[PDB]
Amino acid sequence: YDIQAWKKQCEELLNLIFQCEDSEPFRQPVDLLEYPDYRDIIDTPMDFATVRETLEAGNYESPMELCKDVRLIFSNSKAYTPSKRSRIYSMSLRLSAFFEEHISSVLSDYKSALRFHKR
Ligand SMILES: O=C(NCC1CC1)N1CCN(C(=O)c2ccc(Cl)o2)CC1
Repeated sequence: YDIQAWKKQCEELLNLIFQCEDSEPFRQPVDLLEYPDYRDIIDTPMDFATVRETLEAGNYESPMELCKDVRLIFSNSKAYTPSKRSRIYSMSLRLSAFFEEHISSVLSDYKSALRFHKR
């Protein structure tokens, strides 16, 4: 019922994500010189360095907000991909599975702690 515990849990999950080779395309903002049409398709860029910086700045109130931004990383990859078989997209799907497997307890524990707080 620790309603702050999510933040360090998300820090250590981001650490694992940064160690994963599948995160390499997503660690920093998509390079617009490499992908000159990126902003014609993607309205809101997102990447794991921006998520970590937002967390570390104290600019997430909840792990749901962090989860929305991480899911945006993956939806951007799916929207930008020219193929469901593309390499960088395929890395997104594995990393998404890894993230969802790990974030589920963080969300559950936070929402439980907050329900207890408001009981
Ligand atoms: O340039 C990138 N990464 C920046 C480096 C500094 C970390 N991109 C990753 C996100 N992108 C996609 O999700 C995608 C899907 C299919 C294809 Cl191809 O690209 C665009 C390419």
